Amino acid sequence: VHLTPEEKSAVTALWGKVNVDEVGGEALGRLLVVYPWTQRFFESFGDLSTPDAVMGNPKVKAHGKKVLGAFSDGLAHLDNLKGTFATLSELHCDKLHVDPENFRLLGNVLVCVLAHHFGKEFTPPVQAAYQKVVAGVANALAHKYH
Amino acid sequence: VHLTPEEKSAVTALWGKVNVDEVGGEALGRLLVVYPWTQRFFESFGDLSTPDAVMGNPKVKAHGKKVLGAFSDGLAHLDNLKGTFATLSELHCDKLHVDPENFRLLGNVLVCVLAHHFGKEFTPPVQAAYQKVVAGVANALAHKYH
Amino acid sequence: VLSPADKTNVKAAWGKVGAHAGEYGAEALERMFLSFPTTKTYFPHFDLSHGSAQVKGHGKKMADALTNAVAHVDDMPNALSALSDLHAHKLRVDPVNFKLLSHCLLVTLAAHLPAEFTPAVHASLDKFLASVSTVLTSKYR
Amino acid sequence: VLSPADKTNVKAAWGKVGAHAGEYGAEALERMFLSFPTTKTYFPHFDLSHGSAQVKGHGKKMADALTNAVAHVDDMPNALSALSDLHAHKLRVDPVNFKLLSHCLLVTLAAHLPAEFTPAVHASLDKFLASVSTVLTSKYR
Ligand code: HEM
Ligand code: HEM
Ligand code: HEM
Ligand code: HEM
Repeated sequence: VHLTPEEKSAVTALWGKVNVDEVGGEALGRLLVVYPWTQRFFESFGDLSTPDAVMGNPKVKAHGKKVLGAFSDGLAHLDNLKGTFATLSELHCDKLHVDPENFRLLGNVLVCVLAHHFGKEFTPPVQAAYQKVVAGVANALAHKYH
Repeated sequence: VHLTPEEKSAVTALWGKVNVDEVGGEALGRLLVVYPWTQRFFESFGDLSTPDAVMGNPKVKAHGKKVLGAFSDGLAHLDNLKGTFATLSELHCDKLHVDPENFRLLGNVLVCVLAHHFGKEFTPPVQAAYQKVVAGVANALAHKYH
Repeated sequence: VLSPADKTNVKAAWGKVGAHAGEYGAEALERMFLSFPTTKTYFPHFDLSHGSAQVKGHGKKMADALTNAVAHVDDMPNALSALSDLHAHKLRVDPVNFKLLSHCLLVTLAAHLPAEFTPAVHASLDKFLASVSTVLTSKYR
Repeated sequence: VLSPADKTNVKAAWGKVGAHAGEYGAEALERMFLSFPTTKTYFPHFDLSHGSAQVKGHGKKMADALTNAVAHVDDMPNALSALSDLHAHKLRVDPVNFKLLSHCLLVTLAAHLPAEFTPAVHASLDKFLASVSTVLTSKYR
């Protein structure tokens, strides 16, 4: 991936400040509310009928934590994003049949969550480094289609 | 890429029947008419003001021939599509700044041209093998972004 | 916005599809199912194999919805309103899938209407299908 | 279609942006230019560096177009009609680029309006921007 030292610096420092127990679920919840079709994949999660009901859902919060887990794994391995996500690719592509466009959506949603939590600290160049990251991850996660 | 022997068979046999002097320009012309914003990249080509004017443009026809040239090069190398297109990736991504979505559009347009020229012979499984090909090429051509 | 030329081309091409409309709809779906297998998950209970009565049955229903959109091209939102509710609310169909089916519908016409599928008609058909797709995804709540 | 809840949330958030609307527009553009460098080619004659007067000037003009869309949310096609002609006919802007700028506009609000950027308001803002983008790409001829 095309990450420069300065880009690597922006990402890692911000990521150190990330509340990894909540930001993951904050992002999944937002995906479910903003792009409601994605709820099709989470019919077993229980009450998804309102925004408040989605964000306050412990299964969403628990599952987003796992999602964020995978991003953090991505951040230690921008040399081999393809291999790190290969198992997750198999699962989402061959087992779940999630259209890969949704991978870019959740990445963009994450970025919105980061901006929201960090404000002025999520500068345009800081956003730039993070768009390369989520793009990178979305593309690796979609390898089983390519 | 995920091409089976039967898929390889559908593609190659049809491709042998392709009029490589015209199908390339037929596809580029259609792209220019169907997705008019792409004309932004061909302002030097002359009269692009009507559909007839676009299809009958010798520069479009000449340039599409080159485009089709690259696909045929792709068809001999589905093992290494990434490396075959690397130079074309640099050009379209770093020099031209064409959004990669347009690569999928032209691929889809090609498929429409193939259906049009071959009819009943471009069967749903024949289309299937070709969608994997154009997807493969669009993704390789977009490597310099990923 | 669909141009007067667009309405004319779409009308002309649908007129030329004639009584094959249903069979064409079935073939578009199969093309979609084969070319983009992710789309298959909305139809787990259909038999998606070649010659499926259910696919055929669905091909006609989908084709009839499109002719109804054509026949009311100036008020598609009203005409496709119930269908919009179905696709967005109940089925939760991914907006991407409308692009995949639209492409396959274009491929199908191309494969059956050699004379009608001119660059202009292709452009008009494409905008029609984008318009229909916009209406069918208008009700995401 | 934008829901009555959507109109209310968008109005509320734009009200809270207040007189920063212009500065916010400038920041969205820069975010776009940095995050998605392909978009830069529509502005070869702009200086796109940080603090560019032209970017700022453009940030206000773009922000004013959005507030005009908000103020006429029930007839955006009419309000954005001239802008639609400009973006599609003259500039030939790629429909993808509207998604990239929309995302960056969401990021900008998120970064400045901690209280206002709730999941609901985020959803409503997103549909607003998709609606505006649909109107601005309605005139591809
Ligand atoms: C960057 C994007 C994504 C990442 C990093 C990601 C990551 C993950 C992870 C780590 C798991 C847990 C797997 C396990 O327990 O071993 C998972 C499961 C799951 N994901 Fe995602 N995911 C992404 C996108 C999506 C999207 C967009 C959807 C649907 C709209 C989705 C649907 C699901 C479902 C339904 C499961 C549970 C399936 C099961 O338990 O078998 N994923 N994902
Ligand atoms: C699968 C998709 C595509 C393929 C295989 C392809 C292939 C090619 C080839 C073989 C050339 C000639 C390069 C040379 O002379 O060495 C070329 C040039 C060019 N392409 Fe494409 N292309 C694709 C998509 C696109 C799209 C979608 C656009 C714009 C909407 C575009 C814009 C251009 C332009 C403006 C040139 C001329 C640039 C120059 O001469 O420096 N290409 N492409
Ligand atoms: C031009 C685009 C489309 C049109 C005109 C259309 C039209 C229709 C019509 C007329 C029905 C029948 C309603 C009924 O029988 O009550 C239907 C049902 C359905 N549609 Fe589509 N549709 C379109 C796109 C899509 C796409 C892209 C998908 C998924 C990839 C999809 C998935 C479904 C499903 C799963 C059903 C219910 C079938 C069943 O459960 O028996 N539709 N649609
Ligand atoms: C919500 C989306 C958008 C809105 C509300 C908007 C609004 C505007 C406005 C108000 C103008 C000024 C018109 C004038 O001064 O006469 C303008 C011009 C322009 N726009 Fe946008 N626009 C949007 C999206 C885009 C996108 C996505 C791009 C390209 C990536 C773009 C490229 C341009 C360019 C190149 C100009 C002319 C600037 C110049 O030559 O000085 N616009 N737009």
